[PDB]
Amino acid sequence: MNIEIRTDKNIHNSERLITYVRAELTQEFQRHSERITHFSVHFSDENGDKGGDKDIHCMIEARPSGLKPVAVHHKAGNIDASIHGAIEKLKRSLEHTFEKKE
Amino acid sequence: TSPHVNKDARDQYEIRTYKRLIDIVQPTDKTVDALMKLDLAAGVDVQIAL
Amino acid sequence: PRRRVVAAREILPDPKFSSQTIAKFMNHVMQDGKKSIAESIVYGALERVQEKNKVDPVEFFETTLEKVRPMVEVKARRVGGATYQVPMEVRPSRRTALAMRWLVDAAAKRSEKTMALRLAGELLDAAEGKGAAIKKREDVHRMAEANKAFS
Amino acid sequence: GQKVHPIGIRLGVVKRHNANWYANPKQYAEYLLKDLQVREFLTKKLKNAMVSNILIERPSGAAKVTISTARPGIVIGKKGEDIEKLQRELTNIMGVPAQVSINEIDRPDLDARLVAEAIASQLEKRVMFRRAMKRAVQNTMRAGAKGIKVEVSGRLGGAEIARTEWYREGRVPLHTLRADIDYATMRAETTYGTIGVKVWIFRGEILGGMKQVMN
Amino acid sequence: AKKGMINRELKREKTVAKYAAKRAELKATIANVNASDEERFEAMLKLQALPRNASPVRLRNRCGLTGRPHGYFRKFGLSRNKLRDTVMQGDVPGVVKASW
RNA sequence: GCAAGACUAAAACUCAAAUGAAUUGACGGGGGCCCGCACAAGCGGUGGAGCAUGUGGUUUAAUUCGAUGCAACGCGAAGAACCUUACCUGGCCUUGACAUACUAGAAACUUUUCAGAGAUGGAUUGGUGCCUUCGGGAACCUAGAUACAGGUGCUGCAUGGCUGUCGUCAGCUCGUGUCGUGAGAUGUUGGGUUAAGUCCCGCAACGAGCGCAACCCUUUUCCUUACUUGCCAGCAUUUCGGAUGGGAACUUUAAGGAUACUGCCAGUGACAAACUGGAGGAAGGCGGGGACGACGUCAAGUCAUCAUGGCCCUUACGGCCAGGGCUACACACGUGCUACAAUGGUCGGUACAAAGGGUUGCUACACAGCGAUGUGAUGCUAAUCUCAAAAAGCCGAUCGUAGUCCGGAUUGGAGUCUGCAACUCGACUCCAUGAAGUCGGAAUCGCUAGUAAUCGCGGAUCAGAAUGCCGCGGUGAAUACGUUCCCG
Ligand SMILES: [Mg+2]
Ligand SMILES: [Mg+2]
Ligand SMILES: [Mg+2]
Ligand SMILES: [Mg+2]
Ligand SMILES: [Mg+2]
Ligand SMILES: [Mg+2]
Ligand SMILES: [Mg+2]
Ligand SMILES: [Mg+2]
Ligand SMILES: [Mg+2]
Ligand SMILES: [Mg+2]
Ligand SMILES: [Mg+2]
Ligand SMILES: [Mg+2]
Ligand SMILES: [Mg+2]
Ligand SMILES: [Mg+2]
Ligand SMILES: [Mg+2]
Repeated sequence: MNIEIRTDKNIHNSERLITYVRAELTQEFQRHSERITHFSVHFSDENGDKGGDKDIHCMIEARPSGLKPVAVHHKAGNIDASIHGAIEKLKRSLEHTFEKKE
Repeated sequence: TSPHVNKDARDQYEIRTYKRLIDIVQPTDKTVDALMKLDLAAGVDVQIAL
Repeated sequence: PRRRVVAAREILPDPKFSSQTIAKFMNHVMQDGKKSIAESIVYGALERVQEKNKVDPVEFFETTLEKVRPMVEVKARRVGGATYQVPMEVRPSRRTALAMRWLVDAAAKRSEKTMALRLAGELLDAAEGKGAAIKKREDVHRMAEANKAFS
Repeated sequence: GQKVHPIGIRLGVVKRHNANWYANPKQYAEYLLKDLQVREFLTKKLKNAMVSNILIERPSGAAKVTISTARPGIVIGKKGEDIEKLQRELTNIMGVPAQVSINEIDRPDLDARLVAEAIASQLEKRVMFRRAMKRAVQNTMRAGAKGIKVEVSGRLGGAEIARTEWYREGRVPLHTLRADIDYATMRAETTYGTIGVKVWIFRGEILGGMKQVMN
Repeated sequence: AKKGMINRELKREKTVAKYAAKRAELKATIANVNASDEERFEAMLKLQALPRNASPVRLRNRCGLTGRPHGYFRKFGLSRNKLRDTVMQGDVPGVVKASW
């Protein structure tokens, strides 16, 4: 699946982050393989230039071959935490959808 | 209509110009003076040609 | 749709032969609204086929169309998570439409210089009984025959 | 979501423009810019006179400003000297000389702009917002409008979180293009920022269309 | 826009107004056939030696009310942001919403 | 008690809750009932190639700042060579390029050069104006001083104003009553029905408001007014061109009116709403399009249109200038344009539009040029002159399936024009060259009728610079049995 990850001005992005995100996301979602053709993750900081418990928003939206695109959001205090929460939520959502459609 | 970014959200306005033509023939000295004396209301630009 | 019953539009008869069937065939051939070129193609093909054997072009066309029309088709029914292709009869309008589409597509896939020539070749082939449209008719009969068991 | 300007939607239907003149394509921009300048000048000059409308007209090589005021005395002047200065300023602003006319307002509490200024004054003086809102609504309904609506948004009471509160009574059919709806907006500058005020007043349905308006 | 931007625009307009006559005369001399070749060359040199701001090509339209350099709409002289407000207040004569 | 195990029965420690009935929503691989190009039946696309455009990453002195799933990515920008410009290198000013307050001298202005990249600096000409109880004042400069100006610097999570989306989805709520200890409930629920909280019947409800529909614009038929510059049916004259003398018929132009209401007939339904089949009519059951965005949701977007609270810089985070950059290029995405040909390419002839633009402009016509264009010149402030050639189309000839007489990227010479100036970095013209491409993975998009597909024409921005955006007309389809499975 092709991976298209984007951030905002607050978050700060780099090709190193691109490689790491691609690797981790593929490693987690390797089982589905052909079922899914596209991932797009997006990162923001909400109240940019300030702080808080969450203060960062991760999103991941995935296109499954066949059924319609499905999206997931998460809020966390760090980029890694946001990514992990979003990955867990995507895994749960895809498992539920695939069990439903059988 | 949006300050920053919405290309599809717009307002379409129009302005129309209406023109009317009149001729007066065989005019008399009293007719011409009456036409000149007649007052003019705003919003209607009137051109008189001899 | 979920409601209403849309009425069918009227296709005027063709100039030369005054045939609504031939007008509909021209509409199938037509691309990008170039109906004049569509008529040129169809009439050239009809002249070419008439050259081979001296018969009424309209009668030849309708005979070949009857030769190529389908009998029976299946419509996929999704129950119990399976295809369940169920044979069924089809209305005359659908019969004619599929026949015309098959003829035109087979002509398009033939290998002559011009659309008129290859359309005439397809009409001759369908009249003989060996063509791509004949093969699609045979295949649809074969499949609806394999699945006759279900209602 | 968002809503069209109540006046903006009825220009050629039941309302008239606030400017009435003709210009050729070249002098149009100059006329419009100078009209905006004179409106800006008048708004600042007559701040305390409760002015409601300004009608700018260019009949022919001249100008005519009609000012709708609740207090004609202030604008006219005790001995009429103020109007002379006003026309002098208008002629300075506009190339051709301008003449002023005054329209006395005898039912101020039916005018949306006046109500909005009245509420904004109290809000800047730190009266309770929903006290001022109810006072204005009751006064307008006593005046006789078939309906009034008031909206106040911002940091009400100094709150960190801004919010909006509104009150409506009577009828305000915005979607009815044949209805007389007066709309006004005002700003209150308080120590904690800006508060916006919007007023809608409904004066029944106009009959006969623009012809009745005699456009 | 900034007051510096507006003042730069104004000084450019003033310079163009100052030098328009000489610029036009030099261009006419350049385009005059009966004039001598040396005279045409001298006219070209003077036109190239004129101050840069005298050239009208260096002027940018601005809203006037706000000085914004985009969406100018020559006829009204106002950028879209203020033009919409003025129109939908009812202060622009003849302009209405369009539906056709 | 053979065993499995049964009966009797603590404490240490740990939490601020755990619970029962019932009320509002949300949700259900629970249930019925509906709707939507959501499925089904079809037509044409994107994903492959060349180029345009925007973004992400790298790069650089700088590649200025915003927008980020549907709802960011031909988005702010309706148009970056200088300017715009906010960025970088360097040269410069400090009450400042702009406002008010204080003091003093000078009309304002004006002609020439000199130094320099320019900003700036140093010289040098001409005038001495407008009103005055003329002894002083308006304009517009110069010089000094102090509060101050200045900020596209931060915070859209402190705001006003404005905007997106669910979504034109059909819903969302109040007063007086009632019911319940209460949260709350009724009304807004039940039958039919509509596109619809649209309507008719019942009913502790009776009444209202915001939404739905109607009022608004445009198109189809006809009537009155108007006869221009626009029109030519009967007459005549014609260098046969409405050209002319003429006419006010027709087309048209643009204001005002009429018409269509299930109005009438035959059926169905509770004898209700309402729904089918008909006559007449240009048009028959919302005729087709456009504006119009309910209560509310996402600390959704915008401090860079603008305003504004609070923080920050003050010989610089302010101001002026010359060059460079925003156009970079191992790559990755989104939206497009052009093609891969014979339903076609080339050549000759030959018909039919609608909507807009034109005085700092559009330009008939002659010449010069292969051409982009140039010169002379003509009519236009326009139903008058002009942009202007409509193109697909039709008739005739050639091409005869070839990387081609298909395709037109890239490169080498020669030019025109706009502009102070086309090196970075413009549009177009001519000669030469002739690339990938022979129909495009998984996947996925638009569209139900004058629609899709295809063909050309205009405009805002604008000195010049559209394959983008907003409009206009020409030719003109395919298919809907049905809601079973797909989604909201
Ligand atoms: Mg936010
Ligand atoms: Mg500013
Ligand atoms: Mg320019
Ligand atoms: Mg399908
Ligand atoms: Mg787009
Ligand atoms: Mg630049
Ligand atoms: Mg927000
Ligand atoms: Mg942001
Ligand atoms: Mg409506
Ligand atoms: Mg910012
Ligand atoms: Mg520069
Ligand atoms: Mg750019
Ligand atoms: Mg070629
Ligand atoms: Mg090849
Ligand atoms: Mg241009």
